[PDB]
Amino acid sequence: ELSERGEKLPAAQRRDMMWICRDGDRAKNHLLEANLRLVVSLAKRYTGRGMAFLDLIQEGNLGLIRAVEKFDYTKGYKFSTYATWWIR
DNA sequence: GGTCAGAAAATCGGTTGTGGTCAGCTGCTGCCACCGGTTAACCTCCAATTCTGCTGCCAGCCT
Repeated sequence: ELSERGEKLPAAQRRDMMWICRDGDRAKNHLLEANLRLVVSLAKRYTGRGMAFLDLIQEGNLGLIRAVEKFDYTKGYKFSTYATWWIR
């Protein structure tokens, strides 16, 4: 929203701004790769009726991505209790 | 002890007249079918035989 209409060159400030932008996505990817086992453990109980196993796991992956989008830390709860709703 | 206007038939066709009649939407109004988002104690790794060709493998003369 700033570079849409305004141009500035602080070199160190722009470098650390891009550093924040990169490492936020690094953090998000690390969180998803941490909770993949939760996704698999939830999806292992729906097998045998209708769909395959890995389709269920990838749908749980989409639900986990949405839960990471919707997560809030100010209420102060364990992440798995919030993410189980979106995965299911 | 014969010719000419009128009357009386269907006949082909235009008027017409209204009497419904059916649909063609047209709101419209309620409703109902369908799609999307959301839920905050915790609990984080699966259910037989026959034949031909190919590749992987190990000793072993040769340099």
